[PDB]
Amino acid sequence: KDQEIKKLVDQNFKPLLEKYDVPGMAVGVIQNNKKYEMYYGLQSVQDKKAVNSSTIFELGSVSKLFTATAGGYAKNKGKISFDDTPGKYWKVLKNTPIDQVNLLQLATYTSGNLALQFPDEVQTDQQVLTFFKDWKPKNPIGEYRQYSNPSIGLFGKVVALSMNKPFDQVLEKTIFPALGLKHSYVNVPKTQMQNYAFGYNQENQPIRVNPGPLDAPAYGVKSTLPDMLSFIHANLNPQKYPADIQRAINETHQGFYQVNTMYQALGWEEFSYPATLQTLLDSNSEQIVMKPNKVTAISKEPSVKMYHKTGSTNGFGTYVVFIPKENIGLVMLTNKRIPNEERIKAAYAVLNAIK
Ligand SMILES: *[B]([O])([O])C1=[C][C]=C(C(=O)N([C])[C][C])[C]=[C]1
Ligand SMILES: [Cl-]
Repeated sequence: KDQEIKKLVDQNFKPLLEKYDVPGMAVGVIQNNKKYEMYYGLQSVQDKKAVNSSTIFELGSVSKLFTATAGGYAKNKGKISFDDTPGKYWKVLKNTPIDQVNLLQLATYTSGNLALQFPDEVQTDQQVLTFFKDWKPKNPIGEYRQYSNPSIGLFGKVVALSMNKPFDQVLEKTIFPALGLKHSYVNVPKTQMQNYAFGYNQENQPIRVNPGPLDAPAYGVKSTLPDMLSFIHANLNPQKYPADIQRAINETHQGFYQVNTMYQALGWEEFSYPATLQTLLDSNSEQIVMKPNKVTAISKEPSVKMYHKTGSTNGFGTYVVFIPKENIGLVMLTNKRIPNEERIKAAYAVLNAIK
């Protein structure tokens, strides 16, 4: 029965490579602290290099999980409080309208007036500052969730400002080593560029992520399948890790509000387990992802929970999910975007067949 792990992924994930012309895919599964690694296709079409345990993928919005873990690390260490405001750390924002939104509201996209991306005009560091200086409120603060890169991006910058280090160093020198990650980078070094996969757009043209405003805390992490399986293992068994990172992980497993059947935790999206397939798919619907939605208090606190998160760049797709009481998790990494529903459906079929 331990061999069906390899067989179940070939039935549900492998057909997606041909269906959407995906050059490479890496699917990992952890069950009872045992890791399974399945690699498909090529990380580089022109180089005919196959996807392996060293292939580096762009995590996209799954990077937000590491930003949330970084915030939980600073909160437990006393460097921040979720009730603090960004002006306390970014001094030029003090008394500005954005200084009325606390850090927890920035991390959970409830500022009331922040869209999915920065405007196209916002590029340089000065233009990022001018954006949050001129920021005016719209919806009542804390009442409307709108999935936003600027929101959690500012949250990550404040976390970095409270740790007296730039954000990329916070992850690479503190968070990643605390999680046991060996090849996770905000900036991929030259000695690892041969492992950095090419992404592929809808025309199957090789591409990689471009520099952008607050790109690192919003979508700037690149990682490998063994590292992401270690990150899942850390989320499944935080009590096995040192106290500083363990309490950081626990900070990301607490829902703060609901939107229909989705509980918004720190970075992670939380659901009552067992969850229906449509519940997980609804989290990635256009209504939940692109539009504002009024939030409600957590009424039913689920005793048995599950967590997932989709992430995408222009040429990469990502999906991670784990179930603590089943001690099972899955990671999908692809060097071409496939519909979010397809990633969730395939992982839903794999997890339910392994009890
Ligand atoms: B994500 O939720 O994986 C995500 C969506 C969009 C962006 C973005 O702003 N850009 C420009 C990259 C496509 C990042 C992450
Ligand atoms: Cl300042």
